[PDB]
Amino acid sequence: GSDLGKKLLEAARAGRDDEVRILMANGADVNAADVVGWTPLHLAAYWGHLEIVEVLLKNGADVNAYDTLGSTPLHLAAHFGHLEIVEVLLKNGADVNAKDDNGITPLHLAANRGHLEIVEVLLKYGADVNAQDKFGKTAFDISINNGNEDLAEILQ
Amino acid sequence: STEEFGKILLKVNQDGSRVLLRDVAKIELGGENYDIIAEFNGQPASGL
Amino acid sequence: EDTPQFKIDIDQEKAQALGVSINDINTTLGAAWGGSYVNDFIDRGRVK
Repeated sequence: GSDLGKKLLEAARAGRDDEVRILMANGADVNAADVVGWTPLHLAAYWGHLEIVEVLLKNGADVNAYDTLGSTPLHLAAHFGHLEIVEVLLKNGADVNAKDDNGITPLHLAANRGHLEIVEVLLKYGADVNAQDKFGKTAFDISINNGNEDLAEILQ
Repeated sequence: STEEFGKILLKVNQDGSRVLLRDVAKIELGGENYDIIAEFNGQPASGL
Repeated sequence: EDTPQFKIDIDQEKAQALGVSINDINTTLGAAWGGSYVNDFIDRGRVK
C-alpha cells in the first residue's frame, strides 16, 4: 500500500487519463489493491475506462489478477457490457475460462445481462460454452431462464 | 422489470422442470387501475 | 463516494430443492449480521 498506488486506484476509478499518465511516469504500483483486492485494472474495467485499461496493460498490469472472491477484470468488463475492454484484455492474454469462487465465468455474467456482442467475442477467444457454475448451470441455462431468444440461438 | 418478475420460480417439478411465473401468467407494466381514460380534442391525453 | 459492498445472490432453485424457506434464509442472514429488534423487556421499572 504505497502513496502513489492509492492515487492510481482513485485515478483509474474516476477515469482521469492525464493523472494516470503522470503516475505511470512517476512509477505508481500497477499491482496495488484495496481491501476487497481490486487493482487499478479491476476499477478501470468496472467503470468502463478504455484508455486507462490500455495504459495499465502497457505498464505491466496483471490481466489475470483476482479479488478476494476470485473475480478478474474480464468478469467485470463482460458483466457490465464493456465490449472494447473485453477485446483489449483478451488480446493481452486474459483467461477466458477464468472461474471465481462460485465457478462463474465471464461467459455466465455476459449471458445474464444479455450482452450479445461480448458473448460472441468470448466464444471467439475460446470460451467453454459447457462450463458449469457451483449450481451446475451453463450460459445456455441462464439464457432460457432469462427468456433471451437471440442469446439461446447463439449458444447452440 | 417484467423480465425479472417473469423468472420468479414458483416451484420445481418432480422430474426437474421449473414452473416460472410467466408460465402461469402474462406480465406487463400496466396501470394501478383502468378507471380513468382522458382525451384532449379526441387525441390521447392525461392530466391533473 | 461509492464503496465496495458484498453482493450475495440466494439461488431459489437450490433453496426449494433442499427444502429451505426464503424467510428462514433472509432472517438468519439479517438477524445474525445486521441485528433484529425482537420485543420489549422491563429493567427496574423501565421498558427497554
